[PDB]
This record gives sequence, C-alpha cells and structure tokens, in this order.
Amino acid sequence: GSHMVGQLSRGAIAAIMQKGDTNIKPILQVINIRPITTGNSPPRYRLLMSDGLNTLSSFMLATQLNPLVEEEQLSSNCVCQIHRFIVNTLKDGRRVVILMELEVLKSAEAVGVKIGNPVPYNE
Ligand SMILES: O=C(O)c1cc(-c2ccc(CN3CCc4cc(-c5ccc(C(=O)O)o5)ccc4C3=S)cc2)n(-c2ccc(Cl)c(Cl)c2)n1
Repeated sequence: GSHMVGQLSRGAIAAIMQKGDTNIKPILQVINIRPITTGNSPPRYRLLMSDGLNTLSSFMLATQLNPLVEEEQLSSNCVCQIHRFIVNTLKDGRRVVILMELEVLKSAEAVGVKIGNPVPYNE
C-alpha cells in the first residue's frame, strides 16, 4: 500500500553493521540473488538486500534455505522478515551476514518494484 518504504525496517542495515545486535527481526527487500562460486559443495547464494534507506550485498543464505531460492519463493523484489541471522567477520575485516531463518511476507510478483531509492551502505 501507500508509503511503500514504510513496509521496510529503515535503518536495520546500519544497525546490523554498526551494533550487531541479533535480537531484531528486520523486514528487508531482496533486490538481487546470485550463486557464488562453490565448486564442490552445496550451492551458496549471495543476496543484495534493502531496508529502504540502504542496500547491502554482504548477505549469504544458509544452505538449509536453498529450497526457497530453488523453488522461486525467494527472488528479486520479494519482502522478507529475517527471524534469525548471524554476522561473521573475515580475516580481512569484511563482514558477512548469514540468514538462517526468514519468512517471505510478500512475493516478488505482489510487490513488483524496488521500494524507495536505497543507496549502498559503506563499510
Ligand atoms: O564467487 C563469488 O563471487 C564470491 C564468493 C564469496 C565468499 C567466499 C567465501 C566466504 C567465506 N565464508 C563462506 C561460507 C560461510 C558460511 C557460513 C555459514 C554459517 C551457517 C551456514 C549454513 O547453514 O549454510 O553457513 C558462515 C560463514 C561463511 C564464510 S565467512 C565468503 C564469501 N563472495 C563474497 C565476498 C564478500 C562478501 Cl561480503 C560476500 Cl557476502 C560474498 N563472493
């Protein structure tokens, strides 16, 4: 409905990156999903997510959630609530957000557009 950006947890990306408290259950939009190079393990999916203010490309799906992607319930434009995530930090300092449990609140086809004008989150 009207005020589409009000459907998303504006500021959650910065909170996940700046404070790292995992108690929040933010509502985010999927902007894009792609496989990463895995070679010889289960496929792994990387997501570009939006909270309405920012996008962030550092999200990875837990492999237990792969069927959501592979059966097309989880695709570009859908709106999701994250019920469980963790943050991991690489040796080089970059952070990865692993999505463990999530719920699709609105399918891609029911939303249909990138909500708002989110900009990339910087480090
Ligand atoms: O081929 C490419 O294009 C590519 C390739 C990577 C790329 C490679 C390697 C890594 C390292 N790594 C790997 C898998 C992984 C899995 C889990 C985890 C916990 C629970 C579950 C589960 O149930 O599945 O999984 C927790 C931590 C990791 C980490 S730190 C990250 C990222 N990336 C990449 C680089 C930077 C970022 Cl910020 C991201 Cl999200 C991906 N891109």
